[PDB]
Amino acid sequence: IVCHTTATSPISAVTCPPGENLCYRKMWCDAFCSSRGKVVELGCAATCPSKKPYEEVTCCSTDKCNPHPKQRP
Amino acid sequence: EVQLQESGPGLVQPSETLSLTCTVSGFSLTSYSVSWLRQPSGKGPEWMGRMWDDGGTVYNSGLKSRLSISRDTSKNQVFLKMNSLQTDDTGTYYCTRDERIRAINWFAYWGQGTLVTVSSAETTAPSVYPLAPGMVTLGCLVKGYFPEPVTVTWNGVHTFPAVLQSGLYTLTSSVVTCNVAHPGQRWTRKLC
Amino acid sequence: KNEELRLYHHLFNNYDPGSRPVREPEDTVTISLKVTLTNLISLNEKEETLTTSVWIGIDWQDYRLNYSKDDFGGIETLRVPSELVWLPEIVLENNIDGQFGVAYDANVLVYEGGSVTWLPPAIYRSVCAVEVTYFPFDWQNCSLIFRSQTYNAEEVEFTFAVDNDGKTINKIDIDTEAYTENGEWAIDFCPGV
Amino acid sequence: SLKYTAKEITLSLKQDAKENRTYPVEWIIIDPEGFTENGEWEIVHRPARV
Amino acid sequence: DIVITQSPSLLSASVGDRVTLTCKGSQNIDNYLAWYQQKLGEAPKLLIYKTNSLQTGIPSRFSGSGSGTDYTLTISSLHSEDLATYYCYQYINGYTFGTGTKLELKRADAAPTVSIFPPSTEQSVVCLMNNFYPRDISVKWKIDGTERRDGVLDSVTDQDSKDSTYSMSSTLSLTKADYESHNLYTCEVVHKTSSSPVVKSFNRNE
Amino acid sequence: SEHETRLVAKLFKDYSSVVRPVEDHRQVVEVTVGLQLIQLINVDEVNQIVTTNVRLKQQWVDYNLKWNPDDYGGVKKIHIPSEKIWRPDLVLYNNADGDFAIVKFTKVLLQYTGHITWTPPAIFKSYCEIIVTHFPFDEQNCSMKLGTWTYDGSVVAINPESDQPDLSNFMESGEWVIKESRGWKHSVTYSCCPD
Amino acid sequence: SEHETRLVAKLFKDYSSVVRPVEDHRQVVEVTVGLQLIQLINVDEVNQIVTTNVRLKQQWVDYNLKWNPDDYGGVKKIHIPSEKIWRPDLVLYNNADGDFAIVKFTKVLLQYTGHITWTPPAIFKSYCEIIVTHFPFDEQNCSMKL
Amino acid sequence: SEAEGRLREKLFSGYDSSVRPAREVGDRVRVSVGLILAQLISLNEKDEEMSTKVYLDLEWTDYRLSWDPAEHDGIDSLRITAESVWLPDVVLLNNNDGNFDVALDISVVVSSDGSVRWQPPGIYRSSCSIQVTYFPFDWQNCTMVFSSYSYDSSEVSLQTGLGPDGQGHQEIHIHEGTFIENGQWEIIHKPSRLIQPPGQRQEVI
Ligand SMILES: *[C@@H]1O[C@H](CO)[C@@H](O[C@@H]2O[C@H](CO)[C@@H](O[C@@H]3O[C@H](CO[C@H]4O[C@H](CO[C@H]5O[C@H](CO)[C@@H](O)[C@H](O)[C@@H]5O)[C@@H](O)[C@H](O[C@H]5O[C@H](CO)[C@@H](O)[C@H](O)[C@@H]5O)[C@@H]4O)[C@@H](O)[C@H](O[C@H]4O[C@H](CO)[C@@H](O)[C@H](O)[C@@H]4O)[C@@H]3O)[C@H](O)[C@H]2NC(C)=O)[C@H](O)[C@H]1NC(C)=O
Ligand SMILES: *[C@@H]1O[C@H](CO)[C@@H](O[C@@H]2O[C@H](CO)[C@@H](O[C@@H]3O[C@H](CO)[C@@H](O)[C@H](O)[C@@H]3O)[C@H](O)[C@H]2NC(C)=O)[C@H](O)[C@H]1NC(C)=O
Ligand SMILES: *[C@@H]1O[C@H](CO)[C@@H](O[C@@H]2O[C@H](CO)[C@@H](O)[C@H](O)[C@H]2NC(C)=O)[C@H](O)[C@H]1NC(C)=O
Repeated sequence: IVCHTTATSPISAVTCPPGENLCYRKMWCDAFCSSRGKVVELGCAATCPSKKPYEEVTCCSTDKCNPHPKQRP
Repeated sequence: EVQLQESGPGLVQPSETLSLTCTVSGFSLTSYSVSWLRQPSGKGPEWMGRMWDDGGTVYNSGLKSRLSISRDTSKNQVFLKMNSLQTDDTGTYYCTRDERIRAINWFAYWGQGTLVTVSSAETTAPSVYPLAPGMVTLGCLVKGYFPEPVTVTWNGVHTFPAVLQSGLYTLTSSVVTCNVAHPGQRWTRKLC
Repeated sequence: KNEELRLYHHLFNNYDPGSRPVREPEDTVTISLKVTLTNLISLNEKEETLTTSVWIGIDWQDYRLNYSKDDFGGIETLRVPSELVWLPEIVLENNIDGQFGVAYDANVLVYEGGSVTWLPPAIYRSVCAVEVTYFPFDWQNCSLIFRSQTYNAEEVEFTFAVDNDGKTINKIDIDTEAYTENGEWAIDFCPGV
Repeated sequence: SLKYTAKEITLSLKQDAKENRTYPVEWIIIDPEGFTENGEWEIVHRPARV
Repeated sequence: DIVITQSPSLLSASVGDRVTLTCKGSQNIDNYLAWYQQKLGEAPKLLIYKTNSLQTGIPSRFSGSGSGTDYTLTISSLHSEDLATYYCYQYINGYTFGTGTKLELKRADAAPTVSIFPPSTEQSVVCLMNNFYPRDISVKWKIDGTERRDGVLDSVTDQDSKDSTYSMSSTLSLTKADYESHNLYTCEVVHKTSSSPVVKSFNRNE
Repeated sequence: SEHETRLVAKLFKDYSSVVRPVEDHRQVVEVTVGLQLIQLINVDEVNQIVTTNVRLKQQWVDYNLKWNPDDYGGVKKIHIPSEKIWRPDLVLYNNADGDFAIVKFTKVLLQYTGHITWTPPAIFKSYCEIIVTHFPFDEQNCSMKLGTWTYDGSVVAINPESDQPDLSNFMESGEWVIKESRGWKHSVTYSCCPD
Repeated sequence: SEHETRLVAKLFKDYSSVVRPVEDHRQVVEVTVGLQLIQLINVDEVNQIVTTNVRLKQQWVDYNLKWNPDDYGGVKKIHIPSEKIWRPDLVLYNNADGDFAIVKFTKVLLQYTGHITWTPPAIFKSYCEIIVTHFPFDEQNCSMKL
Repeated sequence: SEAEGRLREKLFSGYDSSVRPAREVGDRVRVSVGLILAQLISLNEKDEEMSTKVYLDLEWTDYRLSWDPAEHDGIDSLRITAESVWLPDVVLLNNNDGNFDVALDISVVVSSDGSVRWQPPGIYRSSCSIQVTYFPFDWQNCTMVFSSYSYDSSEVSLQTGLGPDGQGHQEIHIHEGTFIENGQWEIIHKPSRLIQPPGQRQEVI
C-alpha cells in the first residue's frame, strides 16, 4: 500500500516497505497547540501503532486514507 | 549630460611619466567614484585603480608601486600619474564613472579613451615606392615614418593600417600618381 | 530586492509605538492572553517564592500594521523586533524579586490583516504563601497575577485565547507530551479568571 | 582616581572653617544624632589621610 | 582571479536576425557579470549589469540571462546600428574582461582579387587581396620555389561601410636590391568563393 | 586600515538588520549550528538543572555583506560587532532558570563571500529529568533543545554542523564522565499548517 | 493615533528635563508623595535590615506639558516614558544596602492640565533599629525616610 | 584646554574604533599583556574556582592615534576613554562564572607616537583543577588564560609584558608594599608563558 509519510520534507506519499501495509496518522497536542494545532505524524506500519495516553492514533488500510488535515484524500 | 573627457600626452618617452587627465561633467566627483582602465595593444582591458568619492584611492596590486591617482574637486578633474613606462604600457586608457550597490562597484560610463604609445624612435617622414605590376589598378607602398596619422590621395580607393616593421611604421595603398602628406608632402607614381 | 524591505518601509516609515492602535481615544485594545507553563522549577517554602518558566502568548489587532500579501509578493508574516511595535506592557504583578518583565524580547510576528502575535518566554518568581498546616501532606494554592502596568481597563482589555477547536482556554496550558513533573510537586488544577 | 593621576588631578581633604579659621576635615564625618550605632561594632577611631 | 572566456570570437549576422553571445568564467560569478558595447573609435556604453538589469536608455532589444559559471547576452532583432564589439566582465573577484566578440554584417561571399607587385627601383615586394568576404581567409607565398620570406607581415582593412567586404595586404623583406635573392616569386590566397587559390606571379621582369 | 574603514562604512551605510539577509523573500536562510561544550559546571539533582559552559558556533551567508577584495586592498575578512548584523534567534527551549538566548554579543567574523561565523559564549542551565534510583552509581541523560524561537523552517533552516558536540576543548570534569553524546535534528509539523 | 503622535511631538520638540517644570525659577515645585506598601518581604534581625515592596506614588504639575484637548481630538491623557521628563529625585535616606533611588522607570500618566502621576515600584531595604529585648514578643518600629 | 580639544577632535576625525589599526592589509597588531595582582580574594575547592582582583596591563600601537607634539602646543600624551579607541578583545578564556570582560573600562593613555597603554581593573573567577590528594596540606597550580576572543594569531599577536628594565620579566607583578596579603594562601611561584598555537590563536597564561 501507499501511505503519506512525514519522514520526508515536505510530506509525500511513499509505498510501504515490504512487510508493512497499514497506513496510520498519529496526532497529539504540544505547547504550540495555541495557534498551530496538534502535531501530525504520518507513516506506514505492519500493525496499528501503539498509542500514548495523550496521543490519538488512527489506522486505515485504504489508499490515501492518511492525508494532512488541511489536504483532501 | 553625464560625460567624461580623457586627455593627456599621446606620445611619451620611455621611462618618462605619463600624466593623463580625466575631465568630468554632469556629476560631482564628491558623489561618484572614478576609475581608470587601460586596454593594451592586442589585449583585453584591465583595471588600474579607483578614485573614491571620499577622496581615497585604491590601485591594482600589480601596479601599486607605479601608479598615483589624485583629483581636484574644484576643477572636476581626476589625474593618473604613472612612471617607469615601457612598451608594454602602450594602449588606450579609459577613465570611467562607477556605480555601486552596498560595497559592490562596477563601471557605468566610459570616456572616449586616449591612445598612449611609447617608443625611442624620433619622428620621420615616409619613404615611398610604387607597386610595380606583377580591372586595371595601381598601388603605392610607404615605410620608415613615425608617428601616425598619415594622409594618402590619388591623382574604390583602399588603404591598409600602419604596420610596424622594426619599431617604425609602414603603409601600403591601392586604387597614376599617389600624393602623400605627413605631419612630421611626397609623390609616387605607377609606370610600365 | 527583498520584498520584506518594501513591506517594512511601508509599515514602519510612518509609525509611533508610543500610542495605542486605536482610532479614537475611548477605544479599548482587546488583548488575547494565554500562558503556557513549561516547567515548575521549584516552590521554596522558606522564602515563599514559586519559580516557573512560562511562555506568554499575546495577540492583538494593530490597524496601522495592516497590509495584504497580494501587494507584497505573497508575504504572509513579518518578523519585527518587539521594540519597534506598540506593546501592552503585560507584567506579573505579584513577583517577589522585582522582575516585572519577560526574560527575552522575542520578535513579534505581524500577520497580514494587522494581527500582531507576541510569545516571549519568561522566568517568574511569584509570591506563594505556604499552607504549612498539613506538611508534608499539604497542597498549595499558588497564583500568577497578570495585568498591564500602564493602561487601565478602558484602554487595554484582556480576554482568553481561543483553542483551535473553538473553546476558550481559561487555564494555564501545558505540553503534556513534553512537560515533565517536578521532583517534589504535582499540578492538579490551573484555572484562569 | 584611575582615569586621572596625580599629574591630572590633585586630591585633598575637605576644608571646613570655624571662627573664621579654616581647618582640614581629617576624619570620617558621622551624625551624632542620626547615626544608628551598629549592633556589634563600636567605632573607636576614624581618621582620614591623603 | 576569475578568468573570463568569451565566444564566438566573430559572429556574422544580418539585420533583424536574433543573435546570442556567450560568456563563461573559470569560477562561479554569482550573476555579478556585466556587458558593454563599444563601437570603433568611440566611448563604450554599458548595456547590462547583474546579468539581468537593463541599463537606463538602452532599448529592451538587449537582454541578458545566465547563472553560475555560464552567461548569455541575446539580441532580439539585430539593428544595423548594433554592429559593434561586445565585452563581458565580472566584478566580484577582481575585474577581468572577455576578449570581446565582434558582430559583423552578413553578406554573400566574394573571391579575393589577389595580385602581386615586385619591388620597384625606388624601394619592397607586396601581395594583396581585395574585396573578399568573409574576412576569414588564408594566404601564402613562395620565392624561387621556397615558401615564405624573412620579415613576413600582414595588414588587413576594416569592414567596408558600404560593401561590407574586406581587404588584405602583405609584405616581406625584399628591397629593390634584395630582389636579387630570387629570380621569381608568387603569392596566392583562398576564400569561400574560390576553393582553388587565386594567384599572381612575376618573372625576372615585371 | 583606511581600506577596511571604507569597507565597513560602505557595507552598513544602508544595511537593515530587521529583514532576513536573503536575495528573495521566498528563499530560506540556512544556518549551520554547532554546539561546543567547554565545561560541565554543575549538575543539580534536586532542581533537575545542569549548568554547562558552551559555545554556539553559528554560520550563515548574508547576501548583502559581499564585497570585492580588490576594491579594498585585498581585505578578505573583517571582524564586526554582531549587534549590527541580522542574527538567528536560537533559544534554549528547555532552559530552567538561566538566560534563554545568547547575551554575549562577541564580534562576528565576516568574509568577502558574505559567510558569517559567530561563536558567542553561553552558560546553559538546561532542565532535564534526573533519575536518582541508582544514586550514587546513577547515569543521567540530559539534553539541550536549541531552535529558532520566532522563525520557522520555511523561513530559517538550522542544520547541525556535526553529528556530535565538539568536545575537543572540554575541561575534564572531576565528578562526571560523558560516555556518549550526539545531536539530532527534528522537524515537527502541526495540524494548522503543512507549509 | 495621529493626534496623539502630533501632541507628543509638539510637547517635547523643545522640552528640557534639566530645568524644573515651573513658569518662574522663584516658584517651588509642589510634589505630592504617597507610599503604598505591597508586601513586607523580610525582617533581618541580625543585620537590622527590613525588606519591603512598595509603590512610591509621586504627583506634580509640569507647567510646560499643558495642551488644549480640542486641538488633538479630545485626547485628555497620554502615557510617556519617565526618562524624558523632569522628575523629583526622591532618595531613601536610611537605606541599608538597597537602591537609594527609583530604578524601575515605568511610564508616567500625563493629563492635559500638565498633572503628572508616577507610581514606580521599588524594593526598599530600609535600616531599622531592631530592639531584641522582648524577643520573640517584640514590637519593631521600623521607618522609611524619603 | 582648547589645544587639547582641537587635537582630540583631529585624531578622531574619521576614526573607526571597530577596525584594528593594521596599516597594510596584512599587518598584525602586537599586544603586550601584563598582569598586576592586587588581591587573591579566595580559592574555593568545592567549586574548583579561584577569585582574584587584578589589573591588566595591555600595550599596543595605533598608527591613527599619532601626532606631532610641536604642532599641537607641546601635548606629548593624551588620555582617552577606552570606549572610543580600538581595544583588543583580550578576555579570560578559563573564567568559571561566564564573565569575560574587565570590571571597569578606564581611560587609555595614548602617547604621541601612537603607543596606547591600557590598565583596566578586573575581578576574575578562573577555574582551577584542585589537587585534592594532600588537602589541607596541598599546594595548588592555578592558571589564568588571557587571549583575544575573536582575532586570530595572524591579526593580533600577544606578548608577555616586559619588565621595567626591558628584560623578559615573564611574571605576575606584585606591589610588595601594596598587595593585600591572603591569610590562608602563600604565593610561591608566579610566572607567565606565551603559548604558541598547535583559526589559530595565541594565549598568554
Ligand atoms: C537521551 O535522550 C534523548 C532525548 O531526550 C534521546 O534522543 C533520541 O535519540 C534517538 C536515538 O538515540 C533518536 O532517534 C533517531 O532519530 C533520528 C532523527 O529523526 C528525526 O529527524 C529525521 C530528519 O531527517 C530526515 O528528514 C528530513 C525531513 O523530514 C529530511 O530533509 C532529511 O534529509 C532526512 O531524510 C526524520 O526523518 C524523523 O522523522 C521520523 O520520526 C518522526 C517522529 O518525530 C515521524 O513523524 C516520521 O514519520 C519519521 O518516522 C525525525 O524527525 C532518526 O533518523 C533515527 O532513525 C533511526 O531509527 C529509524 C527507525 O525509526 C531507522 O529507520 C533509521 O535508520 C535509524 O536507525 C532515530 O529515530 C531520537 O530522535 C532522539 N530524540 C531526541 C528528542 O533527542 C537519546 O537517545 C537518549 N539517550 C540514550 C542513550 O538513549
Ligand atoms: C486559590 O486562591 C484564589 C485567590 O486567592 C481563590 O479564589 C478566590 O476565592 C475567594 C473565596 O472567598 C473568592 O472571594 C469571594 O468570592 C465570591 C464569589 O464571587 C464573592 O461573592 C465574595 O464576595 C468573595 O469575593 C474570590 O473571588 C476568589 N478569587 C478568584 C480570583 O477566583 C481560590 O478559591 C483558591 N483555591 C481554592 C481551591 O480554594
Ligand atoms: C487592511 O488591508 C486590507 C488590504 O487592503 C483591506 O482589505 C480590502 O482590500 C482590498 C484590496 O483589494 C481593498 O479594495 C478593500 O477596500 C479593503 N477593505 C475591505 C473592507 O474589503 C482591509 O479592509 C484593511 N483593514 C482591515 C481592518 O483589515
